[PDB]
Order: sequence, then C-alpha cells, then structure tokens
Amino acid sequence: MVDSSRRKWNKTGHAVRAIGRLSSAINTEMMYPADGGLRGYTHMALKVDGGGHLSCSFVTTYRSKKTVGNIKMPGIHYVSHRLERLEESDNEMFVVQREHAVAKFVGLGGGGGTGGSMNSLIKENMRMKVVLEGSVNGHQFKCTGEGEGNPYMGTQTMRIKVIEGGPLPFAFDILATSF
Amino acid sequence: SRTFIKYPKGIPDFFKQSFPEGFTWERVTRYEDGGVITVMQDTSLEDGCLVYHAQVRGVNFPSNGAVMQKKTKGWEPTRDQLTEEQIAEFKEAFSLFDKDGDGTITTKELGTVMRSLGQNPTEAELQDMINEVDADGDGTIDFPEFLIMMARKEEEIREAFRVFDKDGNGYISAAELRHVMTNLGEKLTDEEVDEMIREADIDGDGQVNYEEFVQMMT
Ligand SMILES: [Ca+2]
Ligand SMILES: [Ca+2]
Ligand SMILES: [Ca+2]
Ligand SMILES: [Ca+2]
Repeated sequence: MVDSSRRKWNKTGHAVRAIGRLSSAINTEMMYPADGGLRGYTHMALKVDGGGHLSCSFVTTYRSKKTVGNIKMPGIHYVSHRLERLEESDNEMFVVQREHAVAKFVGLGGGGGTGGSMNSLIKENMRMKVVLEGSVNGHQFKCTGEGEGNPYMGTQTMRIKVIEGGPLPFAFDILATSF
Repeated sequence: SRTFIKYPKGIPDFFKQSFPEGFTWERVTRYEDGGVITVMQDTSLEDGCLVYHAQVRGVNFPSNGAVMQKKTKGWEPTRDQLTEEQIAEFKEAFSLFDKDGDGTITTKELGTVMRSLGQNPTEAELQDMINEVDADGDGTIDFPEFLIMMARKEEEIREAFRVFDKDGNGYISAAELRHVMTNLGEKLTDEEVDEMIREADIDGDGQVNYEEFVQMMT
C-alpha cells in the first residue's frame, strides 16, 4: 500500500505536470467503454525521410451490430501493435502488410476480469477480403485486397491493390490502419 | 482489422463476441501538421470469411509535407501504456480537477486548478490546452483523455515552489501547504498536512525547501 502522504505529493506533482506545456509524442492505444460501445484513443508516429516523425492521433468508436444478446463489455485496457510493410511494387499500387496485436491488462474493469464467451464462428485461421475507397486532398481512389491470419494469436497479413486513382499522389502509409 | 487481436482471458473481447453480426467503426485522425482523415468501416462475416468495407476522406494535408510528397517510411510500433498503479494515481489527480465529481473537466475547473497553482491563463489558452487533448471535441476533458495527456507529460517546478512559498522566505510551512492543498480542493485534516511536511522534510527542520520540494514533486 502506498503511504498516504506520498500519494498526496504524487498527485500534486501530477496536477503541476498536467497544466504544464511541452507535450512529448507517445505511441499508445487505449480502449475505454462508452455507451454499450467501445472507444479507442491511438497515438502513432509515421516515419519520414531524414529520420523525423509525423505524429498523429485518432479517436475511434466501435459499435456492435449484435442487437440482441448480452456482450460482456471490457473496461480500460491497452493494445500493443506492430504493423510492418513486407512488400510493395512500384508507386505503391501493390502493398503487403502484417500486424501483430495484443491487448494488455491494466486493472479490473467493466466486465469483471472474466472474458465474454468464446465465439465458435471465429476459428484459429480466418481469411479476410477488403474494399476501401475515398479521397485524400480531393484525389479519389479505390483499393481492394485479401489476406488471412490467426485471430487468437493476434497475427494477420493483407495484400492490397490500388484498383482506381493510382498511382496515389500521397503516401499509402496513411491508409495502413484503415482496412 | 480488430478481430485479430490476442485478448487475454480476463479481458472481454468486444470484437470476437460481436459475431455473427459483426461490428462497425467511425474514426477521426489528426496529423500534427494539419492533415485530417475521417474513416467509416463495416466488418461482416460471410460464408466463413471476414469482409471489410471502408470509406476514407482526408483533407488539409500540406502540399509540401511528407504525406503528399510520398516521403514516408512506415509506422513505429505502438507499445507504450500506463500501469494500473499509474492509472489509479491519475484518477486521484483527476478529482482535484473534477471538483463537481461529474466525470468531465470543464474549462472552468482547469482554470481554477491553474489559478490555485498560480497561473494567469485566458480562455484563449484554456481552450488551446483543452483542444490539444480533446479527442472527441465536446470541449471538456474526461478521464480517458486525461490519461492520454498525462502519458504525454525544471522552470515550472520553480514556479510551483514560488507559488507554494507564499511569503517568499525559501521554505514551505505547514500553513502554506495547507492553503494550496485546500485551494486545490483536497479534503484532508491538518494532521494530514503535517504528515505531508514530514514526508518531504529530510533535514527535519519542520518546513520544505526547494530541493525537498523537487524530490516530492518529481
Ligand atoms: Ca467537472
Ligand atoms: Ca472531451
Ligand atoms: Ca514560506
Ligand atoms: Ca526541511
């Protein structure tokens, strides 16, 4: 048990830090229930030529399409990820990427500390197919891809083709986490 | 592609549980140089295969920046986190800011903490600060956003010390410390103030000097 008086100094130290300026970049993904829905807060760092980074952050709300049935909701937790590009063709019209991701326990939250319920529809290997479309700075495009992985081990690989609007006049990396 | 995250037994897996129906998501991404991308996605399961549909809209990316110039080289891993102990400490801090005990830090509460820690900041600034970490743009800081901000965080300790040391004699007395902690909204007895002094007071003179302060505060 942390001593009472020290907890006070620590929290006073935190309040001083919280109002101070000068923020680092951080690389983190925190999940937090909101609603019946699951929210994620993610800070990532995109490597740039010459060795700097462009810092980016995003907020995501995940919503279940199961409208009947009790889903056990998690509390606050983190996820560690490593997403690496394995191959690309020329001008990034073809991309192969893989990701390894693991959720991390940081205390009893929301749904107890008992897991929901194993879902017999998600097997040890699963394939995926993807369509992604849109625009960046007004440039329209469409990609499709396919892949596979091991959902219980957190590993997956995706092969993606830019089927319209290629070559993209922007870096494919900004789409990497969107499929 | 959230279905492929290894979830330990004790953390409910929101994604795997959602099948056969699946799930959707909406996402807003801000780059530090101004680019913004909005994404909507559907994840479905059709004949044993996972099927994704995504719609993206990015704007305001600098024409001369690395994204539009294609000078990027992939993503760093995402591996930083807080501990359970840190989250419990940060919750105690948060309540100093959340004096109505509602769940949200209004710009009113941030200004009062900054005021009692001696700061003199405008709405011009209290909105800049809150916007740097307002993930969802409602205009207040909730606890998850506070966590992010904290994780991202000498001259400022010096300022804090000058603020605690009301009479400027170089030493924080029990009475000085009680005044700041009270103004911060801490609920504690006078005994508890003395116990804070005693914790800090390595040289045993009954008061806290600058170096003693630094040690407690860092
Ligand atoms: Ca409040
Ligand atoms: Ca907010
Ligand atoms: Ca004094
Ligand atoms: Ca002393």
